[PDB]
Amino acid sequence: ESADLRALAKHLYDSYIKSFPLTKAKARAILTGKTTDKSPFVIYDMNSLMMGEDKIKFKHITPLQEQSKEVAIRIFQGCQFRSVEAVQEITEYAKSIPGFVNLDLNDQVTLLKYGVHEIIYTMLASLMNKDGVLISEGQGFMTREFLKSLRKPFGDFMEPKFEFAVKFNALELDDSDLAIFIAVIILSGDRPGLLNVKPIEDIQDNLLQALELQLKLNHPESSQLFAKLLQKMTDLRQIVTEHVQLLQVIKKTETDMSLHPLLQEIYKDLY
Amino acid sequence: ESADLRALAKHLYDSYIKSFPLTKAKARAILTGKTTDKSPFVIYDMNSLMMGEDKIKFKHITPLQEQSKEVAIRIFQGCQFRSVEAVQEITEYAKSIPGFVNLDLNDQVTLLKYGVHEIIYTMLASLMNKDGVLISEGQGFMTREFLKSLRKPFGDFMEPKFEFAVKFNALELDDSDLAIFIAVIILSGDRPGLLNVKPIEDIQDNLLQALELQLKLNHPESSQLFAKLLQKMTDLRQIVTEHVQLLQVIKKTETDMSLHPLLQEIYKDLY
Ligand SMILES: O=S(=O)(Nc1cc(-c2cccs2)nn1-c1ccc(F)cc1)c1cccc(F)c1
Repeated sequence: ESADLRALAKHLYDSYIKSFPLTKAKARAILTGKTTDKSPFVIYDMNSLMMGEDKIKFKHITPLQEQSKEVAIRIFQGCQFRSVEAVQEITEYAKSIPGFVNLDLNDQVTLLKYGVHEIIYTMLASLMNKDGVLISEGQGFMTREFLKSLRKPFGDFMEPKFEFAVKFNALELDDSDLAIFIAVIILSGDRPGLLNVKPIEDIQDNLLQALELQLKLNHPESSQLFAKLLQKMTDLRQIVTEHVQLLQVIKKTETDMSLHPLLQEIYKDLY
Repeated sequence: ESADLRALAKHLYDSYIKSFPLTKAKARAILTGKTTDKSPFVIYDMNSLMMGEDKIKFKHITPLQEQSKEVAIRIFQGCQFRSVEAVQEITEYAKSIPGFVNLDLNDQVTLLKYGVHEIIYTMLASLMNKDGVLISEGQGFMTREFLKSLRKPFGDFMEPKFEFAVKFNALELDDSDLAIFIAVIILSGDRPGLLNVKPIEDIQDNLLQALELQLKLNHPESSQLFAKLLQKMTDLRQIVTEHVQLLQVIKKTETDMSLHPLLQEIYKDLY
């Protein structure tokens, strides 16, 4: 029935609202110009990053990293820091997808281990336009041009994310669309090392129906939006592997030692 | 509110199950006999020790050298290596404590630096009785009388931990209880060198509330269990200073030792 599916959508949308403070609708308002006053600090070069570093830390010692370092490395350390933060919120949201917490604990951990990245890059798209990305819970805004100009390995780092966001943001999805999408990702029965594949696919199967009904109702004028959205999941799988490859060059060719015990061991045997 | 507090307990218990392979329930299964996979090998003297290592026929050891040193020192190498894994386990668990990864980064490190030893002893109690301790994932069992008999410096290393364990275990706490108690330890605002005390105390306070309710509901006949458990926090703190004092003696009585890089940071200027 339709009402069951719609009830599952409403249910997901409210968890997602509990789990993620900066939503797409809020982020989009900020990126445009809703009630222009609390404007984010715009970082567009090195000087304005240093000037900004002391306006998201000059308050009271809470940045995404301290100093005594090269700027291209510090930006990258701040991003790994935020990712660990975002893994916690994704885990919290997962627990509220019906059926998830009744899976075998190891399969829970595996699902999260490979889902988290695709979700991070999906949701990061809500903070981006073609020119930059909202940072620090929407406090800052770092321009795509500035990220591009960092040195050889750090420059080409966030570009692929921006290439994705633009094509994905053109689907015009909202938070209620994304909440299901995100849940269809977590319950991917094709992750390596999964013990019980059948029950996961039973869940995804019921989320797919929910997604499909959601898109058909919320976006009737968009022929085959469901299909296009499932195809975007190849693009995500792609950006993850390509990010994974770039990440396995950073720890390989660099001088900075300071990586999070969580990601560095969760990146282990990962595509 | 009592629902969030129960939600926090199940949350922490799951992260506990996920981070620590040898739980209290399992350890007490191996100690009890209520298991289905051979009783552990008892080590009580030099010959049973010899054999317990020489038990390499269908039973393995963890990646490093073999009999490289003296007996007393080879146990010392054994525990050291296990510490490093405990630390990694504890770190993994820490990142899942609501509000921990949002903390200033230096603060995070400080909390882990001082909290780890306390958690290592609390959880080492789970594998103890008055007679000895499970070693190497509970495949082995080394007697307290054995550990007492070692050469001067080394024979006083685990005796303090034993005395604590017998009283702690009398509290009859379970894994669901330990999970919140451990979180309370890590989020301590009196660790030297912290930069944002208040946000740490706020979390502890909420964890304190959680633990109280967990104890009331899980041990309703146990009068003042909460107080009795917080009191054990001073016993633990004494174990650590004691342990760190024994390290000093090892610098004077031993030749080349030198600790694992990770452990050496955690001990650095530690009281
Ligand atoms: O915290 S410990 O008590 N540490 C410890 C005990 C011992 C020895 C016992 C008997 C002879 S030596 N050594 N260590 C130890 C741990 C870490 C270090 F960096 C140095 C010593 C311990 C004991 C058993 C298992 C553990 F995981 C930790």
